[PDB]
Amino acid sequence: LMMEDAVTEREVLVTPG
Amino acid sequence: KGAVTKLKFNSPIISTSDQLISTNELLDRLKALHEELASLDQDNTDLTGLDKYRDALVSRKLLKHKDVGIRAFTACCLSDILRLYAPDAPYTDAQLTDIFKLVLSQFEQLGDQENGYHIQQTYLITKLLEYRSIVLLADLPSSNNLLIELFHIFYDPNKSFPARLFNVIGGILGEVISEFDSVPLEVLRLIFNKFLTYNPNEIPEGLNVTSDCGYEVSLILCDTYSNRMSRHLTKYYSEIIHEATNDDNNSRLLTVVVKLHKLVLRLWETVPELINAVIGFIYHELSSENELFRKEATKLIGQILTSYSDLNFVSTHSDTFKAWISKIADISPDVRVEWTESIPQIIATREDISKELNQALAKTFIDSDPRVRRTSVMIFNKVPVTEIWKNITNKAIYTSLLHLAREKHKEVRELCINTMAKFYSNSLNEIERTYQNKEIWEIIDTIPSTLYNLYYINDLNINEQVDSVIFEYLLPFEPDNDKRVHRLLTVLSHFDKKAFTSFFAFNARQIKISFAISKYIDFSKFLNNQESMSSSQGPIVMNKYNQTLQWLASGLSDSTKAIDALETIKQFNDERIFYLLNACVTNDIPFLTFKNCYNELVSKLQTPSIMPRDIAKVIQILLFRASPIIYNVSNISVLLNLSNNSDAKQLDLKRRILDDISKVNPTLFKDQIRTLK
Repeated sequence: LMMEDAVTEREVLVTPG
Repeated sequence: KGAVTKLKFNSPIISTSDQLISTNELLDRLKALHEELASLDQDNTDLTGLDKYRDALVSRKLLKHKDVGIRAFTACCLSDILRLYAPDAPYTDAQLTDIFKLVLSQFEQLGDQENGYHIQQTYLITKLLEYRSIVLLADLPSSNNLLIELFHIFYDPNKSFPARLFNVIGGILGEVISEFDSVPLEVLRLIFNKFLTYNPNEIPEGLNVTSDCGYEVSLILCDTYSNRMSRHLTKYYSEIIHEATNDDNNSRLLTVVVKLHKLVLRLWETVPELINAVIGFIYHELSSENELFRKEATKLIGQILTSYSDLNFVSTHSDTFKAWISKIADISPDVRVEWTESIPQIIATREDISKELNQALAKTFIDSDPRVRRTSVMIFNKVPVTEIWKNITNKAIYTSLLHLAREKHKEVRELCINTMAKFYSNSLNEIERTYQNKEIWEIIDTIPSTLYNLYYINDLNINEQVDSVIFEYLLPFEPDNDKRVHRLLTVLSHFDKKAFTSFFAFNARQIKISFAISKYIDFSKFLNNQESMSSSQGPIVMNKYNQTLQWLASGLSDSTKAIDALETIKQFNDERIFYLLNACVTNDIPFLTFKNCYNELVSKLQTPSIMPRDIAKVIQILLFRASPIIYNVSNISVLLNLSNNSDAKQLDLKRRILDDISKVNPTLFKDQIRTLK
């Protein structure tokens, strides 16, 4: 199997707070 | 019977009770007799008035006489007897044996220290060859026993033959063996093992004038008498294998075949012609039932291809070389791996193929066992980048390389990444573009875009790895202000939108991470002195620092190493470090000094709960997200228009870049144009 990108172009490398 | 020449010596040689001969009279008589017989001519010579001495020189009183001189002159005489009487072969087989055991004595004494008759023994060996009377040794009932003895003598370590006779000896053994159809195994052991044991170029020294008898001899026998030795060589292999297979010792067989294989490889480097004599068994071994013999067989050919050789393998034995590139489809993985492990050295040492390889590696980079795939990419590491671009060309190789970067399997994926990135940088700082190689370059150019689309999968270990990788090879920290940007653009040149949005996203986090390491030191300096043990914000600031250090550790694979590292730094509470740290994150730092702040900071942390090596590898990857590397004094360089017109693939980047740097933070952007003004 190969892995799938699991975020959006909006929330990429996001950090809350 | 009646000739123009004739024998003139007529003195007795046999000492009886009646008429005795002292030793010294006898030695001088035999000296004369010897000297005379040498000058005779085999044809125009009497021959009849000579039977008197024909019969005399075989008396066991002369053969096994004490004085070495007597035996030595007795031999040199007898050498000429055969020569002259031949082809009639005057003596019977029994005598001939007793004679030929004496000649084996004189040879034996020839490698020893001088008995004062080394000359007489040098005469003996040379003439026995010239007149080929030597080969009379092979028409005897004991010839095998003698043949063995003859060999053991010259191949004896304890003998020191001069380097002049090596040619002669090789001749001697060369002729005598050509007379045998089946040679004893004991002999063949002697001859061939001498390739295994004596390796030249083993010790580096002044002259290597050393040299060896037995070695130089087996070269002579296999080069010159290839035609007859090749028949025997095949018997050796089969017999040896036959011997160890049926050995009670079950595990011997593998050890000897691994030895036989090493014997072969020496021969290809020296007398490659002979390989024919056993190239068969190898072919059958590649298709053996037993995966270990197949494995060893594979290894062997693998070595061969790398070796200097006056001959060329794939040409001579294309029959098997195609069976060898047929092993990339074997059942046993242990075999497939052994095939791939050899490639890097082959490519380095020959350009012969790039077709059967480019057909094979395309199947290797997609095998079902993950072991081989790791072996494949290890090429892009082990062999230099130049050779790679040259030899491998096939599209499918470069695609499958970048493809494994999104593979589930970890050990591949990691090596894959670190490989395809250390490749890209070398693939720009070295190989230039042309009208043709620009074909696969479209793939090498889309590497940095690939690497950035990995953030989107949203793993910690990967995001930590891609972070550690990008700043190592793709975008280094060196060596100048300008070439960083020159290559930075060539990196961004072939980007998709995801690459940009994530590229811009990573940088948008650089400012939010900076505001966190800055407000970390401003909160970590609270234990410098007694501000609030329980005063101003003691009950609410310790819980804003302690709850803010998690915000930076939430993005690290081992967060239980991240919140661990920075509370022992409030334990150090060493200000020197706080200043180097604060100086890297504070934005707008001349790119040069950032390097100096950053380099001392990592070297300082090496060797003072658990190891600080961890703190060094945690801060390093965390800093990569915190400090300004790309958004900095490079702006000044993208400011200066490198080009007045043209390069619409450079200016739309200059925009794209500057177009964003003014939006993420114009705290730094709108000031350089007031200075330019």
